[PDB]
Parts: sequence; C-alpha cells; structure tokens
Amino acid sequence: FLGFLLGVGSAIASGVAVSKVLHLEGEVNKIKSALLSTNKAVVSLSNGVSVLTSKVLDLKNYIDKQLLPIVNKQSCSIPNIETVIEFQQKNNRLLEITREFSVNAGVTTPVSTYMLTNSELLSLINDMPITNDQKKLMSNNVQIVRQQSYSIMSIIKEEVLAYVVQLPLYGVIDTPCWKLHTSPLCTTNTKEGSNICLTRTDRGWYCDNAGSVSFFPQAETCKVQSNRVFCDTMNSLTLPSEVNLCNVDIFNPKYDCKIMTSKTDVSSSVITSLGAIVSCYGKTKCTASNKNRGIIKTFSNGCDYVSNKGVDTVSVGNTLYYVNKQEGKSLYVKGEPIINFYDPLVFPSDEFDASISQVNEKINQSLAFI
Amino acid sequence: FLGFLLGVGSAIASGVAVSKVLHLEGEVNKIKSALLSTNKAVVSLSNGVSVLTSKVLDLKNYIDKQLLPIVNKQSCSIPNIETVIEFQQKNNRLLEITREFSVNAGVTTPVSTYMLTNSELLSLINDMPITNDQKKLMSNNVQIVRQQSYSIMSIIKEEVLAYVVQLPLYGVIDTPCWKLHTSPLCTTNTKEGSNICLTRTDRGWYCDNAGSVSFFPQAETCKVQSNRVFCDTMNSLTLPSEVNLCNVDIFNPKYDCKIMTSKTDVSSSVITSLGAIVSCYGKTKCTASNKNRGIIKTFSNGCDYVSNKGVDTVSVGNTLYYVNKQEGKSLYVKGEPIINFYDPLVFPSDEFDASISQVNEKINQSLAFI
Amino acid sequence: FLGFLLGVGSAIASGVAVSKVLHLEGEVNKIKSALLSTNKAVVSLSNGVSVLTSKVLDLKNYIDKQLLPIVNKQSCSIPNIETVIEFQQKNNRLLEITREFSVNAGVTTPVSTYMLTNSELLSLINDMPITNDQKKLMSNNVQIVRQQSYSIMSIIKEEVLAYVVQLPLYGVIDTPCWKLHTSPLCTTNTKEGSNICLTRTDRGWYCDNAGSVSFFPQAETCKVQSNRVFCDTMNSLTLPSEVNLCNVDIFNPKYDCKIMTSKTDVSSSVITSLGAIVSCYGKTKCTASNKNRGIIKTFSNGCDYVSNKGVDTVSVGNTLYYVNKQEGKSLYVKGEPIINFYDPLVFPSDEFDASISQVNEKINQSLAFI
Amino acid sequence: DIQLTQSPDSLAVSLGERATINCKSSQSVLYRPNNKNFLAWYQQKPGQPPKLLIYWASTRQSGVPDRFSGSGSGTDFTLTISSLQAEDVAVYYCQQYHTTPLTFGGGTKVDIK
Amino acid sequence: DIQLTQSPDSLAVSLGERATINCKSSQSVLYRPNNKNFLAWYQQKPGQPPKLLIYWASTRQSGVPDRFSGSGSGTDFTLTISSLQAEDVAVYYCQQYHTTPLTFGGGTKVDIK
Amino acid sequence: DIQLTQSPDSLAVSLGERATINCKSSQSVLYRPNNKNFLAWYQQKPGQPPKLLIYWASTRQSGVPDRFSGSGSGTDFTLTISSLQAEDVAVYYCQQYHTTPLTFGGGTKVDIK
Amino acid sequence: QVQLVQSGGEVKKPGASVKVSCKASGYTFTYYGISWVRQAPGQGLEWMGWISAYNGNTNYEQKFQGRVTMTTDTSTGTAYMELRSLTSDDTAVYYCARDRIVVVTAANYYGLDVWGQGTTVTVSS
Amino acid sequence: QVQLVQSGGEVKKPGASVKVSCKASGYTFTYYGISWVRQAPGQGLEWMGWISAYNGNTNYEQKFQGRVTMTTDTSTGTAYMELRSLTSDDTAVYYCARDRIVVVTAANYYGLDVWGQGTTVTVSS
Amino acid sequence: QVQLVQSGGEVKKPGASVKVSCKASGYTFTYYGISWVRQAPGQGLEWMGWISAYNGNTNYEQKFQGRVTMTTDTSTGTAYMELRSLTSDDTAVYYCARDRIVVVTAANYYGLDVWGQGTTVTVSS
Amino acid sequence: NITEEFYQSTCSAVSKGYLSALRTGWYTSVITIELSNIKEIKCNGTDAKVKLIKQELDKYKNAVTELQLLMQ
Amino acid sequence: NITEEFYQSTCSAVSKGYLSALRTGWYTSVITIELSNIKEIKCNGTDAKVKLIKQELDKYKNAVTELQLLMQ
Amino acid sequence: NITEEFYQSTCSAVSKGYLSALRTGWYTSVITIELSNIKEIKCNGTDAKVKLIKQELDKYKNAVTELQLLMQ
Repeated sequence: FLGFLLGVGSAIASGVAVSKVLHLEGEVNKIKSALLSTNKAVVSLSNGVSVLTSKVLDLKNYIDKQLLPIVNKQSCSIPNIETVIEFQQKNNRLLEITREFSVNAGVTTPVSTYMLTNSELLSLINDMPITNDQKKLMSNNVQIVRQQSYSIMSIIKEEVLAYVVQLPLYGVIDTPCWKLHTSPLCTTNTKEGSNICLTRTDRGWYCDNAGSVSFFPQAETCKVQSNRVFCDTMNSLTLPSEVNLCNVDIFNPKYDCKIMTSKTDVSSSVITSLGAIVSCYGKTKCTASNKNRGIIKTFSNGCDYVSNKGVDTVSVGNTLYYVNKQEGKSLYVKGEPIINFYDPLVFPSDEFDASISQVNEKINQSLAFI
Repeated sequence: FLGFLLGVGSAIASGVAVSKVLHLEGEVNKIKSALLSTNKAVVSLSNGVSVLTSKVLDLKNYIDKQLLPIVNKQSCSIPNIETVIEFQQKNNRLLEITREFSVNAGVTTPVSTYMLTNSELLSLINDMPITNDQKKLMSNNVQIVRQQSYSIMSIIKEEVLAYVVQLPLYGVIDTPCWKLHTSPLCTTNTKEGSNICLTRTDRGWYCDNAGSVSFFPQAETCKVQSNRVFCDTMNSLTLPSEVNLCNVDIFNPKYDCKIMTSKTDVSSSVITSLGAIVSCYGKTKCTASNKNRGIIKTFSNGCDYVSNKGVDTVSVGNTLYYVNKQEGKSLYVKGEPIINFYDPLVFPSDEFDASISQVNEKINQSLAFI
Repeated sequence: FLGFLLGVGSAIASGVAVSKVLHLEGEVNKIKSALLSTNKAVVSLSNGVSVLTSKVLDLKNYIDKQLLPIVNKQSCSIPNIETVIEFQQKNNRLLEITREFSVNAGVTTPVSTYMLTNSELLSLINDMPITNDQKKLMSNNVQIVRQQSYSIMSIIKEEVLAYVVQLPLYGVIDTPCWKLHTSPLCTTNTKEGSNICLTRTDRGWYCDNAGSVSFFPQAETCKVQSNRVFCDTMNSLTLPSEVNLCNVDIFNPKYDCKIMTSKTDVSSSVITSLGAIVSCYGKTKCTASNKNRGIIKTFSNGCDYVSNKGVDTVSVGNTLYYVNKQEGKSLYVKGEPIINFYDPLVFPSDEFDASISQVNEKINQSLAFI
Repeated sequence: DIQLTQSPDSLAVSLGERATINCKSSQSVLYRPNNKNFLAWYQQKPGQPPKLLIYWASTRQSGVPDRFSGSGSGTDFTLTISSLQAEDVAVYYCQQYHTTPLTFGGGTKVDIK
Repeated sequence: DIQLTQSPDSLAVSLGERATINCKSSQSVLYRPNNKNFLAWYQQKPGQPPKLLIYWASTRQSGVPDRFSGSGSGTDFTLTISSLQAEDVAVYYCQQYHTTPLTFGGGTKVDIK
Repeated sequence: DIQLTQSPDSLAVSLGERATINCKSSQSVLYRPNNKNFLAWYQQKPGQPPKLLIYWASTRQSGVPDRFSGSGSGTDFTLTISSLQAEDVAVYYCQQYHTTPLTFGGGTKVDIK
Repeated sequence: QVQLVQSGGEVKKPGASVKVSCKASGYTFTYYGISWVRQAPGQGLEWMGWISAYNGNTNYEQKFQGRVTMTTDTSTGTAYMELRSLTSDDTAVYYCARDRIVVVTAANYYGLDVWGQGTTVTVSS
Repeated sequence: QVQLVQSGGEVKKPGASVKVSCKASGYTFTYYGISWVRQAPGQGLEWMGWISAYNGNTNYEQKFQGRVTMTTDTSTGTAYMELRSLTSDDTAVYYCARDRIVVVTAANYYGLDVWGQGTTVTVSS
Repeated sequence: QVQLVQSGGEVKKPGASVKVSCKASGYTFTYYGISWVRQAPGQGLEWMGWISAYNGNTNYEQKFQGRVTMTTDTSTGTAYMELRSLTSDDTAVYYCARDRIVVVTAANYYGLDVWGQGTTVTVSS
Repeated sequence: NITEEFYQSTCSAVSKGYLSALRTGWYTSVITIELSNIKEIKCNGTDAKVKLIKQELDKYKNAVTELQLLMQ
Repeated sequence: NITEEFYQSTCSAVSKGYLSALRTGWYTSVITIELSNIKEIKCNGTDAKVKLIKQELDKYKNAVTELQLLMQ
Repeated sequence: NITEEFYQSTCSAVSKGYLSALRTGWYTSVITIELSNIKEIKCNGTDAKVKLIKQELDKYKNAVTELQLLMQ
C-alpha cells in the first residue's frame, strides 16, 4: 500500500551515459584497438571511466576469410553445402540480437542468452572489481542477475556493433531480512453496517542495512531464491530500526506504526511463507483442508492463522488457495485484537495514509467538541 | 478501484510443492521406470498424490543409437550431411526450453509450444480427471489454458530432465456472468469549483457461483472470448446475490452500494461492450461520429450513452475512442441522476472507500453540530 | 497519482472490427482476387472502408510448384539436399507467426519482425494516406511504431491466412511538450510527529493540442526519443491552458492546482531530465557525489535540487541514484516553500484528491466552529 | 406550529402591471444546516391542482415564466409579478416546509381591473 | 465527587424470586462522547475479590449468568436478579468510573429466607 | 478597538542589566483557532524603520539576538532584555494584530545610565 | 413524464370510510415521500399527512391523528389515503403531492413539486 | 488466562511502610492501567489510586495524596504500591484491578474487569 | 533578499495630494498584503490601512476613510499610498510593511516582519 | 534545446524543449499469406531427405491446424 | 445473446449474456525429457560435418549445464 | 532456518530467517561484435547453394541496416 511513498529514479541512467560516451569520436577506435588481438580487455574512455570490453562474435573474420575466398567469381558454385549451414549458424545469433532490439526499442530487460551467454556472463562476473563473496553470490543465481540486468543498444559504426550491458552490484549481502504480511482486523458484530476495521499498511520486505532498515513495499518486485532475497534499493525507503518494534508492540512509544482504517469487512486469505492468515467475516464460510483427511478446520468470524504442517489448502468463500509447503517452524502469539479497543462511534474510517498516533489525534479532535 | 480489497495468494504454490517431491530420493527413478516402455503414465509419489507423467522428447535414444554408432573412431567422417540437420532439429526444442527457463528463472508463464505442444496439451486435457463438459470447454480455448498455465523447472538428474506444468481447473462453468462499467456523475453547474461528483466504485466482472457472486475488480485480468469469460477466482471477492440489486436501485435497503465522492469534474469516456458512456463536463466538446455521416451526435454537459448501432467513434476533448462493434441489443433507462439529490454544501468529498450508507452517516455527522 | 481519473477505452476495438468484416462471405475472395497478380493492393470491403492489403509470404507457390514436382512418386528420393534447407527457411517464418499467436491468444503487441518486416512496415508507412511530415516522423522511430502497434489474428480459410495490423496515427506533432516532476514538501521540524507535508499530484507529461493541454499522468507510458515524446491520447485528460500557470504561481486565481497532504515525511529523490530533486527529512543523510571528486554536496533538511553538470550520483539514505547525463540548461528559482504558510494545527492531512482551493475550504470549515 | 399570513386577501392589478403579495410567518423558516429559507409559492386555477412557482428563498421552478419572482428573508417574504397577464389570474398560496405540519397561506386572489 | 447510595442496605429474598437493588448517584454518570452510563455492578463473596457483573448502562460481562440484569439511566440504576439461587448469596456493589475518584457503593447483602 | 498601553514611558538601565517593558491591552489578543497571542514587539532607531523582534506570544524572529525575550498572556505581556548593550538603545513598541485596526503601543525609550 | 394520477370522485354517507389512490409515474416511487392535502370548497389548502415510500414511515396531522391511514404499495407504486368517520365537513378535494427525498439525508427539497389531478369526495345523504 | 497475582499478607507496626506487588499475566501489561482498592474489615471498597502502565502517569486519592506511591515495572510486568506512616486504620485487604485502556484514546471502558486475589495487611503491636 | 523600497521624500502645500510608492523584492508580491503606517515627529506609529496584493481588497482606518486610496500593481509588484486634502498634521514618515499571507486561509501571521525604508512627507508653505 | 526549471516554493521541476508525437488515431491493414491445401505425400521410402521434408510438412500442417483452432 | 442496459441515474452500464469459466483449482503434471550423459567424441579430424556435430553437441552440453545450474 | 510468527492482536505475520542480497549499484560493460562491410557478391549463377548464401547475406545486411536505423 505504501508504494506511492517511493521516489522516482532512472534504471538505465548510468548505462545510457556510457552509451553516450561511445558516440564521441575516437572511442570506438580505442575499443577496436584494445580488442585487436584479444577478446577481453579493459578500456579507459575519454571521461576516464574504466570499463570491461568483450568481443563475443567476429563475423568479419568468417565473412571475409572463409566465405568470399572459397566462392568463384566466374559462374560461382560453392563446393560444399556445409559452408552454407555454418554461415546460417554464425549469423543466427546476430539476427536474434537485432530482433530483440527491434522489439524493445534498443533497451532490453532481462538480458537474454543471445546478448550475453552463460559463459560470457560468468567471465564478466569473475572479472568485475568486487569482493569474492559477491562473486560467489552472483556467480550463483545467474538467472536473478539476468533478470536484474539491462542491455542498451549504443552504436554501430566502423564495422563495430557495440552495445552496453548494465549488471547489478550487490553491496549489501547476508544481512538479516524478514517479510511482513498483514490482513484486516474487523469487529465481528452481527449487523452488516456496524463493523469497523484496521489493516496494517506496512506489509512487505524489511532488511537490515548500515544501521537502518530498507523497506520494500512491493514484495512482488523482490525475488526469493531459497532463503536469499534479491531486492532493488531503488524501490525502498530508509527507516529507523525501531520499526521492528511494531511487530512486538503496535502501541510502542518509539515508532508510529502505519495503519489504514475502514468500514468494509470482506473475507480474504493472505498466503504467507509458512502458513495462511484467514479473515472470515459475515456469512462467508472459511475452512482449512488437507489432501488426505479433507476439511480439517473451520474458521469462525475473525482473524486466524494456520500453518502448512498439516494444512494443504484453505477455502475462503468461493476462493481456494494452496499454501506454500516450504519447511519451517510457525509460532502463534495469542492476544486480544486491538480493534476491540476502539469505540465504533468515534472511530475514524476511510483513512488510508494514517498511523496509530494520527488515529488517536483524529479521535481526540472528535472529542474537541462535546 | 477495489483491487486493494483482494487477498494475497501464491499461484505456483501447488506446482512448486510437486517440484519439491521430485527432489526426494527415488521419485525420479519411479517416474523413469513408469515411462520405461510408454510415453504416458500415471505415477503415485511418496506423499500419495497421483500425477500424469509424459515423455515429450527422447534425446538419449537418438544420441546414443543414431549418432555415435554411425561416426568412425579413426579419422571420423560422417557419411551423410542429413544426419547433422536431423540433430539440429532434435536438439533445437531442448535449447529453446533452456532459453525460456534462463529468461524466467525457472518459472515461465504463459506455457509456450516448446514446453508443451498443442497435441501434448490436448492429450493431457483428455487424460485429466474432469467432466466431459470441462474437457470440451478447455479443449477449446487452448490459448486461454496456455495463458492461465505455469511451467516450473523441477529437476535434472539421472539422465532425466523433469519440469512441472500447472494447468487451470475450471470448476464453475456456464453460470451467468455480467460486467459493470461506471463513469463519474457530477453536477453540471457553471462555476468551475462549485460542482460535486460521485462514481460507483464496484466496476468489474460479476459471476454467479454456488449461491453467491464472485466479483473481479480488475476486469483486465479476465479474458473474454465470444460470450465466455475466463476469470481467476484468486483475484475475486465473495459477495451476496443482493449486490445485483444495486444495478436496479442504488438506494435499496438490502445491499450497501459502494461509491466514491470527489469535487473534480473531468470529461471522459468509458467504452462498454455494446456502446460508450460519455461524461462531458466543462467547456470540453464531446461528440459521437459515424464513419459515413461524420458527426451524428453532440453531447451536452452530464452523463450520456450511445450504442454502437450507428456510432463508430466518440470524441471527448482531444481523445478519440473506437467503440466495440460486437452485435447486441442496448437499452436506455431514463432517470433523474442521484447526484442532484445531494446538497453541495454538506456533500462529503474526497471519500474513496465509502458507500451510500457511509456517505449518509457522514452527512448526518455534519448535522451533529447545528 | 491521477491515473484513476482516466477513462476506459478499447485499443483493438477498431482492428477487431475490420477482423469481423473479414469473416463475412466474399471478403476473403475479394482480397484474394485483388492480390492475384500483385503483392500490394487497396481493397474496399462490404461496409465501404478502404484498406491496404499485402501478400508477405506465398507458401502455395513454393509448395505446389517447387516441392511436389521435383519428388518422385515411385520410391521417392529428392535429388538435392538444398531443397530441404530452402523449405525449412520458407516455412520458418510461418511457424514463428503461429507461435506468437498461440502465446498471445491471437492479439500480439508489440508487432514483431515476423508479423511485419522492416521493409514491409516502411512500405505500409509510405502507402498510408497521411501527410509527408507524419510519413517522415514515423518512417523514423520505427521501433516506436512497432511498440504502439497491434497484430490481430483474423481468419484462415480458402488457402488464405489473413491477420490485421493496427498502426498508430499521429495527428498532433511538433507541438510544445513538457514534463512535471514533483516531490514532497514537508516542514522540517525536530519532533517526529509534528511535521505536515504536501506534494503536487499533477506530475506527468503535458502537451499543447488544439488550444488545450493533453495531460498524461503515467509518464512511464510515454516514450521519449531524443526531444520527441510519443504519447497515447487514450491515457490523457483534456485541460485548459491555464494549468501551465500552476508552474509559475501555485496560488494563481485562474486554475486550481491539484495537491495532496500528509503527515508522513520520508526522504526520497526524484531523478528529473536535467537533474535530481532531493527531499531530505529526519535523520536521513543525503549527499550528491561526482565520480572524480567523490561527495561534492551534502543536503540539509528540506527539498533541494542538483543539476547533472557536475553531479553524477545522489545518495538518499541507503539508496543511490544515477542522474541522467543528457545535455541541457538548468535554472533554480529560489522561493519560500508554501508548506511554511500552513498552520500545522488546522492543516488537513490524509487528503489525496484535493487542491489548493479544496484545502482552503477544508481549513475554513474547521474555522466554522470556534 | 408556524402560521402563515398573506396580504392582501384580494388583489386587483391591471394588465402589464406589477403584482405584489406579502407572506409573513410566526416563526423563522430558515433551514440552518444549508442556510435556506424553506418557503414556497404556488398558484392554483379553477379545476386544477396547485403548481409550484417558487421554492427556497427565491428560486424559480423550471418552466415557470421569468416574470414571477421571489424575495425577502427571515420573517417576511414577497412574491412579485413583473407584468400581470390574462393567464396569471389565479389564487396564490405561500407555504412553509421548514417543519411539520406544512401550513399553507390564507390565499390571495389576483384579478384584472 | 460523585457519591453513590444503595438501597436496601440488606436484602432477604427467597429462592427463585426476583431481587432488586437500587443505586443512585449525586451526579450524572453519562459519558457524553459515546452516550454511555459509566456505572458497574460487582459481586463479592467471603474470601474472594469482587467480580464484574454489569458494565456500562446495562451490559453483561462474558460468562455472567443471564439472570443478572441492569437497567436505569441518568441518576437511578437498578440491578435485578431474575431467580435468586444459593450461589448468588453475595455482597453487591455499584461503582461509577465516569470521573475520578472511583466511588463504590455502600454495599447490599443478599440472604435467603 | 484594542488600545495598548506600555510601562514605563521611559526606561534607564545600566549596561549588562535587565530591561523590562510591560504591555497591556484593553481586550484579549488570543487567536482562538490556533491558540496564539497575536502581539508583536518592535524596536526602532533614529532614522530607521521598526524591526520585528518578537511575534506571537513569545517567539523570536530569525536573526534577533537571544537576549531579547517575550512572556505573558491573556492581558499582560512583557518584553525582557537579559543584558542591555550599547546597540540596544532604541524605542520599543508593542503592537497587536489580532483584529484591525493594528494599534501600536505608546512607545518606551531605553537609555544607558 | 413525472406525474401522479388519482382515482375518481366518490360519494359517501356520514360514518363511512373513503379510500383514495394515487399512482406515480415517470420517477422512482420509493425515492420520495407522498403528502396528502385537503381543500374544502372556497377554502385554502389543508395538510393531512405524509408517508415515506421508502420504509413506510408516516407523519399525520394532529387533528387527523387516529382517523386517517396512509399505505404504500411499492409493487404498483401507489399511495393510498384512507379516512374513517366521514362527516359533512369532510367533503373536499384531495391531492397527492410528491414530497422530500427520503433516500438521501439533508437532500435538496424544493417543496411539493409534483401534484396529483385531485379526487373529489362528497359526503351527503 | 488473564489474571493478577498479589503478594502474601503482611504484619506491620505503626509508623512503618508496606509494599504490595501485583503481577499481571495473560494480557499485554503496558496497554492498561492498574487501580488499587482498599477494603477494611466489614466495610465497602475504597479507591486509593490508579497508575498507567504505559507511561507511568499516576492519579492518587485526595486522602492518600503524598502518602502512597505506585510504580510500574514493565520488564516483569508488575505494579507496586507502597504506603507509609501506617496506623491502626490501615489494616485491610488490598486489591489490584485492571483499569481502562491507555494506548487508545476514548477506548471502551468496561470498568475494573480483572481483579487480584488480594493481599491482607495487618497493623498491630 | 526580502525588502521593500520606497520613493523619496516630498514637500507639499496644504490641500494637495501625495503619492507614495513601495516596490517589493525578494518574495512573491501577490502572496502577501501591504500595510501603511504613519509616524509623526516625536510620536508613535499610526496604522493607516491594509491592501491585499492578491485581489486588491482594501481595509482603511476609520479616521482615514474616504481620504486615502491604496492600489496594487502586480506587473511591477508595487503598492501605493495616495492621500488627499493634506494639512499641517500630515507631515510625517510613511512606512510600507509586509502583512500576513493572502493566499492561505488561517496562515501563519508573524506580524509586520518586513518594513520599508520610509518616505518623509512635509506639508508646509 | 532541453531546459529545466526547479521551483523551491513547490519543490517541483519542469523540463521543457520537447516536441510532440501524439497518437490520435488508428490505421488498419490486412496482411495475408497464401497457404497450400496439399496434405502429406503418400510416397514411402528409406531416403532421409524425404523424411526431413515430411517432418517439415508435418510442422507446416500443425501450424495451419493451430491457426485454424485459434480462428475457431 | 449479449445485451446491455445503461442507467442514467447512476451513470452506469451493465452488460449481460456472458457464460462463466472460473478457474477454481490447479492440476499438476510432470513433463520429462530423456537426456544423454555422453560427452564430446574424442575423435579429431578435418571433416566439416563432424565439426558441425561437435558444435551442436557443445550447444546441447551447455544447455544441460545451464539447466543444472538452474536446478542447483 | 525460516521461521514464522503470527500475531493475533494485529492479525499480522512476520517471516524471518532470510538472507539479504540488495542491489545497491550498477556495473557497466561494453559488448562488441566485429561486423563486415562487404556487400552482396556480384556473381550470378544457377547454383542453389550460392542462392542460399545470397539469401543469408541479405538477412545479415538487413539486420545491419535495422541496427543502424535503431542507432540513428
């Protein structure tokens, strides 16, 4: 819900910048001279930035030394069919690259195997000026590096086709990270329109970083492989560590926990990592079922939670959810719902970007009169 | 507008689960033994779940029996060029599969023809344990089944590359469904800042299901082919049937219809199935035009509707919309706009998650004073 | 933020319409007769609409005249391997087309090079009934035309496979256009919960059009190539020219500028075209750094701006942004922030769809009492 | 209750001349939440039901001729006819709907000299 | 302060018969922001702390037998036992929490004839 | 109107000593919507316009030396100089802006003994 | 077209009861109330009562309390006025008028903007 | 299970001071206040004071002002009530009761819904 | 730099009229009002009037009603002070002062925080 | 060319100097492919080239059938 | 078949006449490919066809290795 | 490893035990392909292999031209 709080960046802003340097006179000639005898080199551009340059394909050599010499000029007839096949192979990759660029207007993400093969990407990772821990982390999870990379078309001139590959840099690794799932808490009264609710809006990923917490509201952007979470710091907010206190005490005096308020009580399920939260309201029938014993639990009105140890599916109304069967340990902390604390008569509804202190101020401003 | 009310699920949660079972010792050997002499079989895994297993490609046979025997070991020279071509064909599909997985980090959607060809998908549909009506429905609209399916990379070991295909199951078919389009209803006074508006926020798809209504707020997710609507129940809410009453009486006492309120009056068009709703407010000029006779209607300030019988395009300001030319019958129900009922002085604006009863309570709470 | 104000259209509504005409009896025969001796023609359908028709591939000729005659019927053996290769080439494109359609359920966007090659697209652009300026504009930026086009599968019958290509029409070109970036302005008081803030919600693209302004709130949809901005008028609002006054005087009496209010003050950066806006609040440390001299500026609490002349990166908290290095001239207009004008005690917070006049009315309605 | 009194009981005005009717209430008819004077002026002809001419303080019902106008506030209200015509010969009533019961006026008859 | 008085000081009721205790306050205990009468009825047994029976105007604490009921408003409140039983022999107190100090009632003892 | 009176009319304070000026208004200058006392203290030197020293109840304008301070509320307000210096020899006025007209004080002149 | 149509005139004897119907057309019947106004020959309008067509709430004149009954039929969209113990003072013309909007609180209410054609009731021997 | 447990009874001499403990279980201790009620033998309940467990705010009875001190230990979730200058009138049973919710403004006030078992203090020679 | 610059001093005869200019710099002129204050030799400040630079609203002193006219020129951002029927009492120093913001309701006032350098007007023969 | 102006009062930047290309309408065209109705050749043999041709023809027929299913 | 009703009071349209296909559950299946464990042939020669076969086999091995990295 | 804690008071779950990989920066590299400037061979003949080579060379030239249009 807090994705509107994020700032606006430019992902390719760096890469395009290098692309621009590539249009300056002499730069293509410099890169060409550097790769004259080698397929990998380090080149310092006019602005002084040092970049790794690689020659992945050499069509010039094949075309000018293995195709033209073997064809006659009087009644041309190629001696061998295999040559044709070889040409079709060698050109194929180039064609594919062009196709992708034409589809993506010169900026393609994720980077495909035509732009940068697995071996070339691994070699680039090995040659990057980073620590060995980062090299090991990204040498693995190569698919995530591909999904977080960009490919920018830069220039085609002086018989050289150059494009720019923009790879991620993970400066923060192995720090503790956790995920917060929130569902709605409504007072399960009988009358349809007499119910007031609250939901916490701070759902998403949190990660320790340099003494603060990086908060990613769109948990869909973050990619989870095993217990590793790859997240883009661009779509994040820097918060004090005290935000974690909101998990153990929503009314703690150190941090003001963000919440929303409403009068609509609909039943829904949030499938968490090790279980499922079920908010059952109204006449909706909510159950938890196992593939062997069938229905094993029936939820009453309110908010409940079931782990995935014995539960395989959860049915809320006409919806059926499959729970994640990832191994782990779940704990249930019993407590009085905080929704019951509020007086429905003076409860402020239809508040989206609010918090517990802001809701208290709103209630106290309704008791300004009277 | 109500897409924030939906719960959070995990689409591949089931499929990955089966993938996990595939890592247990003996399971790959079981599937291999089951497909020893057949390309299609039914296998019961350790947890007892029964799954259809298919062998789509057999590279082992070709590589070990049709390539190695025909090549010499002393000065190897293949007798025939055609063999090479055959190899290129047979390997091609595998390469494509790998490429897709590398692009999608092991989870690809929609399922392409490389992962599962049309014939293989039809055979799987025929062998699925479902009713004949579902088999006929999904045997048709194969492209929708592809668009609603997942392909999860699972394991590659013991000379067996196994992945998981997760196909949809349509348990609710042929029940009545309808779509609700809403546009903004604003007062049409002369002064710029004196006008008050209201839109109904319950736009989207509604479908009868087990005595209730499944409501899909993001109508873009639902896929319409002819008069058939394919919708995912994950992105839905279970509502009582009385919600339909809101179409015939917005002030009915059975159901509380959801609306929003604003003081912003902008002109816009909503292109419906059999026509177009036009909200012309301001000095904006709104017209409806036919490809033969040119402009055939000019809209006055307010909300109006034009069918597609003679109207081909509708122009609102600088925007031009093409209407859907699907054959059907349109009806116009004349009535006094409800916006005119509300007093602008006490009208509560800037309410998003509200309803008729909530707006009435807000007005009555402004008449708490005075 | 204003993307909810937009109307709902149907992008392929026109194209599908033509597709429908293609199912009527005689239309396929008409198109076939028109392209009997030519690969390009103009055909008038039953409804009288004139459409360009092209024959991109002719598999019938090759299959029936170059494959069947050269194969024997008694102990068939093809004399030459090359024929097979030729067939593989000629069929390949067709297969690719089918694959794309199967992936996209008959409607594919953007249009790939298999559906319409570069030469065919350029020929269609040349043959379109538009002005020479539009032909030059779209003949260039072919990738944008591809990204803004649709390909609709229509019919396959009478040995003719026909689909519909729906190309953009740019009726408004070379008019002035500009972009508005907004960040949040909050009071930088010491106490955590004593800070009121306000942001402008009218961010996005504005373009002069027929005496009014087309406003595109989702600036991500618009595609910028050099100083040219390609925007879809469907996702736009028509506004008076006086909206530009909001840039020079937020309290001007001609137009009511849209803003939103909040009590949450978080630090972020908005990367603009020629610089970066930095909102630094709380204990967050914000800096601007150059690749050569390192950190060159440290931001204090409040909203500031740095151009890209010497600044290469900007760090806000744990986030690092790269600025766009596009050449241009930046100007800084010093002025007292308007957030300092408002009294925090009577400041209306949690307003999203508001404006200057609406906020003034809300404050004046809090001074109805007292 | 709020009793309404009209003046004069009978009115005689020549053609094309102004016609003034005064309506006074024992209590204020102002509706405080919206700051509106809940008073209405109707006209009645023989064999016909009353027709709404003026509602609120001074607002003309759609389709009412522009010659009819309302004015006044607080305790005294006035109905004015800019130019009396032949078709305007009718009995005019003032009513209040600020609070029940809805008390109509005594009624003023307009005749042509 | 708000002093509370109970009547009668001692009560003797036979088994299965209605019992009534009246509590009167020197000042109104109505909580205006939520329109609730902040009065509570407790029962106490020898060697045991008081237990909450009634809170607000007339609301029963969860687990309290349905025979106990509350009524009244403004200045007079009433605790009613539909059918006195053996286990209901206890001292009953009324106390107000509308404003500090929390003044408990004098206390009424219920005995079986 | 709200008339303002200052005391004393003339003040003589030695260097580095406190300087007290009292300003009294015939009516309260508290601004109820924001709970602020709309009173301001200015200083004026020969050949120079008045400069704003204190605004609201007790708030110092940016750039004003920390020795100047304001206090009081309701009807009496006080301007205090912690340590009078040579540059502080000026005429001090207490003005109000709660309601028009803006009535300035009589004016107090500060001199060094 | 927004209109109200009333039943024909009736002749009754003293001590009897009279039922007057008023059908609404051209607008949503349940969104507004209905007021009943009586006019004696050569006399001004007299208000009798008001019935809400949304929930059936009724508000009668003090003089007519316990003597007049108003009912609403939402199926046919018809209001019914019923009067008992008729006397020689009850012969008059009865009108049904559309009243304030009851589905919106503090709605705009321009008075009795729509009136019925009128039903004449004569009480004589 | 929501409950309060108090320390055992004490015997004190006149002029001494007594400390009574009350530990809370089954609920969040810092979300509610704690009231202390004294009951003399053969007499009604007497309210002594109320301490907020959220921020330590205290409100004492006028008769006990300056004589009684209440403290809150959030680590152990225990309320302590101390009394000085004991006399022959102090001998009584002291109860700790859960009081209004202090983390939410104008929260639902159901009174003293949870009570402690009681600590007897006897002041004699 | 936020500042106000006034025109030079003037010498006038009784019965004439005087125009005083005040140009604003360093801030948005139309967001605030302008007050005019008169100071006689050896006398305290006297308030004359206030003109809003946003919409031209004027509020004059009761003593100066009908005698003084204030105008605002938003193009040059200059406020004015015109006085008629000058007498031997008019001779004084006139200051222009920035007043509270005229674009936000119930905005922060801060009093007259910015003052002009002052224009001396002498009325003598 | 491209210029930018930052306003501190409203904390907003405006970038000017761009030229418009607004998509106002749609142009529809029909692209056709001439297909063949011939089925697989009835001939049988041990030649590898004819088998490759048969495989390619099977791919072509499968593509046509898939297109027909899409249309229907 | 398909009908539409526009309501002017609420400025809303309802289109009816559609038939449901609601995805209520998932069906999981396993698709397997029989791979070969053989490495590149040790033979060396100047023939172009064997070099093409070696290149194709290298592509196949690289695909297998990439799949193995994906799984791990 | 991975643990989860559900809180009934706030109806919220927290899953802990994960390890971070935050993308903090970008690394830019240049990938180059050596192209040929040679046009189509002027030779003409009836051979099918040279025609296939000409078709492949036309595809290569078209790809180069498309890339040039992209860059421009």
